[PDB]
Amino acid sequence: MTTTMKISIEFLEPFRMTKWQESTRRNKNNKEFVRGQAFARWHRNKKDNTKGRPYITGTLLRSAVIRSAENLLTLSDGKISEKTCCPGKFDTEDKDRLLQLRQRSTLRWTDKNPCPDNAETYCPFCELLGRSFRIHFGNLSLPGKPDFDGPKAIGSQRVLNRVDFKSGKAHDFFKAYEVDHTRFPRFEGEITIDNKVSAEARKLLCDSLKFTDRLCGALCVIRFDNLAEKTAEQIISILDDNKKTEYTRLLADAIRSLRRSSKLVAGLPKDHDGKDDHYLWDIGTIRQILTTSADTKELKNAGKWREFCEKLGEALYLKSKSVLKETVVCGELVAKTPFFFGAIDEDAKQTALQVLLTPDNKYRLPRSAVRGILRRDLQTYFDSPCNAELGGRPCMCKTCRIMRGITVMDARSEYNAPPEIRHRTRINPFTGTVAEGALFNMEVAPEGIVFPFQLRYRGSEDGLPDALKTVLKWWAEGQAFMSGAASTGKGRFRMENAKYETLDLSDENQRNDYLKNWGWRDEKGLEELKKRLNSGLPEPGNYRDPKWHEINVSIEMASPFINGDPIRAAVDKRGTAVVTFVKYKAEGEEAKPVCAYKAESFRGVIRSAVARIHMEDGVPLTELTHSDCECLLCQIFGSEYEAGKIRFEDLVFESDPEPVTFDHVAIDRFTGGAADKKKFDDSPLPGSPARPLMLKGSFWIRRDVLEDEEYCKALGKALADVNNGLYPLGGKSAIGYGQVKSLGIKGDDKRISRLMNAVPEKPKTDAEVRIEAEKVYYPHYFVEPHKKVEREEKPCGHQKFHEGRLTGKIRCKLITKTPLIVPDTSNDDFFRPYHKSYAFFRLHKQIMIPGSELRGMVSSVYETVTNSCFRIFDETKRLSWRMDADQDFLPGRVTADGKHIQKFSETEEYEIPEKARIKYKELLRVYNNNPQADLVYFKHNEKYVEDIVPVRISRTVDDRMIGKRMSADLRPCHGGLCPACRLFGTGSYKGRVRFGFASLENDPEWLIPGKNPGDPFHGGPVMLSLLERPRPTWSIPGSDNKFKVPGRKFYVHHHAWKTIKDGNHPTTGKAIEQSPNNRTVEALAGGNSFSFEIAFENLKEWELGLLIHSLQLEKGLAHKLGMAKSMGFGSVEIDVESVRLRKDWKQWRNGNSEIPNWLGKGFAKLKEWFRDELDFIENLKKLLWFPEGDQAPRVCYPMLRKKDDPNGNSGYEELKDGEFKKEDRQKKLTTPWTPWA
RNA sequence: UUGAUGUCACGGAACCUUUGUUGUCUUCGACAUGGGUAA
Ligand SMILES: [Zn+2]
Ligand SMILES: [Zn+2]
Ligand SMILES: [Zn+2]
Ligand SMILES: [Zn+2]
Repeated sequence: MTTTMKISIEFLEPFRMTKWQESTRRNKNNKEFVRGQAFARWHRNKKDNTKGRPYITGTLLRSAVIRSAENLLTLSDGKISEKTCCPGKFDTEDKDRLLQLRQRSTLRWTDKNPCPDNAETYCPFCELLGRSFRIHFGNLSLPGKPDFDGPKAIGSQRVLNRVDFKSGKAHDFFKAYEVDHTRFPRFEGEITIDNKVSAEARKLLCDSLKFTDRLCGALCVIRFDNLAEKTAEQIISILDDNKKTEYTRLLADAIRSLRRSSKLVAGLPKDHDGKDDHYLWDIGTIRQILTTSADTKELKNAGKWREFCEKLGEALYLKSKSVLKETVVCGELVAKTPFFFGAIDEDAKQTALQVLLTPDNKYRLPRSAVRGILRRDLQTYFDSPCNAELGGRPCMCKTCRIMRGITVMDARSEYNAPPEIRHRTRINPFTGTVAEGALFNMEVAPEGIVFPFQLRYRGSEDGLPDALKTVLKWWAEGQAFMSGAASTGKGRFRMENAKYETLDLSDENQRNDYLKNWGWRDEKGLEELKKRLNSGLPEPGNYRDPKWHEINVSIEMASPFINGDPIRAAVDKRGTAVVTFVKYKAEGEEAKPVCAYKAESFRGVIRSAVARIHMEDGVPLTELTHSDCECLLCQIFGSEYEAGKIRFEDLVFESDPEPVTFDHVAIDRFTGGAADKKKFDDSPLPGSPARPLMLKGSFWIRRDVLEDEEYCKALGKALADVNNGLYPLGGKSAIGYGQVKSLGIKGDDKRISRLMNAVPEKPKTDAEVRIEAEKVYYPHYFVEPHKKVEREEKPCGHQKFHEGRLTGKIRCKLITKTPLIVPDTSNDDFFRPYHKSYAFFRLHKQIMIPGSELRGMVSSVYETVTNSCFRIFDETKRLSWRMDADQDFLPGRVTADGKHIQKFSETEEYEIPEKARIKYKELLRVYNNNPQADLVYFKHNEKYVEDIVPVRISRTVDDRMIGKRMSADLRPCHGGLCPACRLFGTGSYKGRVRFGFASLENDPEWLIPGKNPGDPFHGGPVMLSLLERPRPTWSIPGSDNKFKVPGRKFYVHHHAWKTIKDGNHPTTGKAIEQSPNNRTVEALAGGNSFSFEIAFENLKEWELGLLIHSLQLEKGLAHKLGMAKSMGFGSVEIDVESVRLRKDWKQWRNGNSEIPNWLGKGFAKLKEWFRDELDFIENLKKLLWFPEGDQAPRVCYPMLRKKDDPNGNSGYEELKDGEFKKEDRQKKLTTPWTPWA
């Protein structure tokens, strides 16, 4: 009868399945069909659509139970007392008809001859298998006969590889369908019986079923008995209405990043002023839509929220386009590093690579990866690469012999959360900028997750084997690099709390109980095993060292550190443009922000450092296509056709720092004020010499590489180069961030660390100016550049140090003459417990100057001393001019569209052009939005209209833009390059100089004593005047084309800080009254020393001389630096103290005596380009000339009305004649030190 | 819908290769007004 055993196969792993195939190709010839003879199959009731159920064939169960019977009869006794068994009568009538044949070898427990053909009850194994369609039948299927859309709907497809042991690159791969058991746990089937077999037959069937470990290709317990497309349309319609489609991908990334929880939408970043006009979240608005969607009653589940956000991001991205023993070893796999497993899918096109997430949004540890890693470890221990191929016969090598009885169980995590995302970019060596389209990201799991693990080895020897003992010892030590991206650094599992128990041998009592109780492989079975397991681990019988030696690193940084993360900047509470990289761990269902440095960035820096120094055959080794070759760099690091030998790891900080906000502003080189654009800000981590950041971490090296000679020589050379401060870490190195002091190496056994470890007087001035004792001098004057430039030579690359080039470091000292100010611009109420108050810069209670300000100060001097393009300039500004009553405007009206305007007689039509509309549009732009706050009139020549104005007299509008004034040569070079852009760099071309922060050498000084003479750590307040906007309209008198931009703007040096110190106006002599616009700040007394360093790379002989000349200038001339330079606050002079170069990785040289050759040869290059041009060089020296003794100039800004300041000051009302004219403003400001009075 | 006297798929790691890097001194002085005049 039908012994209907509804054998619920409670899988502990996702069982596998095959894609459906039509009956036409259902034959032995089909490769996919013959391959998929051991997995499940998808039955389709109707072929029009993919509706159906999964089915299971009973032949697979028959094969599995027959194999179990083979093993059990081999193990237990060899022969039963009641009846004697045989090895098994196996024969084929025809080989072709059989789809597959047992190509392995059976067991030989008995040598008794094959049974007679003509017999009925002659041995148990034969009478079970047949030869006497009446025993098994059987088809397992889903419970209740459900219906589903299809195999893709109920599960998913995953792809498996075959990695060669030697190279590492996979050769061939295949796909299969996997289905989880969390919602499909049970299966229902039946097994028949003739009611003829003996009791031992049923006993063999039952205990063989209990003994089976893997069925349907998975370890298991064989237990017998809308409203999103509309949202996407709304967002894309808002973007189309507001245009600016370039931000679609950025918005997609930002809105996909909000899948953590619904609480982050409320705390989205705000405007700089705290308003609600963010440039992305208020483009419409989108913020209101997000808030009211988050407040919806249905979208309260975290799962619903995250999947809705994912759907929105995905749709928006697409729119944008014999003695036998057993062992029960267990343990816990604590993850000490992020891990990644390839589960690439097609739905999430935004992210190329995705981790293997379970259907319940939890992480998975597939058995394939574990088995592959075990294969790698055992093969590299035995030193016998298994060169077997698919099919044939199972090779009898030691590795396969050991692995023919190894099983490992799948595991699942518990930290259910959306995985974080990590970016990656490529760098072009010849330009130092990201390549086109080299922007991609991969999704990575968090760190600090526990995975249960259980190993069941069914051996045939006494105890565990020595190879497996050594492998487990290595794993417990923490040498188990399991997950992928091991070259990057991801994946490192340490077996914690190892606790094993060698179960037994092929006995008849404890083995019988083990068989009786299902082998304790279920959850409760695992519990009552763990209650009796014994701690410890067996010792190795013959220990072998691992092939991966650990190296420690201790990097010390003495400056702020920054690592970019643009996507994370769109969700932080503060609206900062650039923020440091942050990683999240798993601290018990918590995500603490942990600051770290990207292992990818560190690996890239090391790779570039080792690449730049070596020389293969005269080529730089960077421009080589590589591909297939045997370079040293390829051999060490790896290429597309070979795995690497070095693995890096993330570096963390040995402190608890918190970010500090800095922000910069660009300055136009002609107006002297802010250039608008965007006040970009950054939040670099804090770091100072007093409390330097201690970066600590460790990377791994292969033992063969360490033992090799040339490889360790290359590594030592690269480490020495990094230690010499030539490859700063992090980003924004051109400002001063990411400077490195030292790099110690330990644990290398003294194999790599062994390789690594009269200033000429300045010249005298020659300029001469005549300062009067009564004349009043204007604050700022203009310097005119040359007509043309020398934008001819091609810039040098960054592939390798070429012959005749120079590289090193420069030390200098800065001493202030006049009072210096560097406001914080962070806290507005420091002195004031409305009015604004600021103090001097402070990082760690150690006052210093930022390096970017010095960068700008010296870059301006270089750009003016050698003619070059205006690097920062605004070329979109229309200038109006309020005209006077000297004109011939005619009346008219604008009502008839198409017919344009018409004339009037009292107090036959003219067409209007389209350009005239633009002038009217901008005319009513600050007419209403003034700071100090349809009948029309038109013009004509014969049929055109020149200008259109509302009122009888108003401001004439300029036709050509401001940018079309100066010559084409001086216009900015956005992308051969002018000499200034060659050195400091460009948006496309990286620079070749680096600056750094300043620091003190003596105790501080202050202009005024503090509120209480308690300590010198703080200064006192001083009242400033009113700082007011510049206006180019004064420099450009009118609309005539003859007027053009004169050049650059500079402030002369004078002594007016005395007047500001006490309550006297710089001009009218009155006291400064309290008001919301006035300013109060701190001040340092003149005479404070400072010190800072400059680095350089790949400089010509003449270029280096110019930079030193452009930096120090010469005694008697000083730069200008600080706040409120109009009133003469802050003058600094740079004095060189040491110049160092480098000749080789081992040898450095103090080239202190060679500077006269460079300085002398610097002017030689000037004669080559410009022969007789010296006025613009001489004019610069006149502007920066310092007031010597008893030559105090009088500098002030005159006011409007002469009646004001009755001392005799002439105001601007009557200054527009005699002294200044309409046609003399440009030339009057040409000569420096020209008194207006 | 499994078709019987043979399935080591417990015969296979989405594995390999790429620095969110570059370019910006928290800087700062001149007017604003529409008519007046006017048949
Ligand atoms: Zn037999
Ligand atoms: Zn083998
Ligand atoms: Zn190569
Ligand atoms: Zn240029």
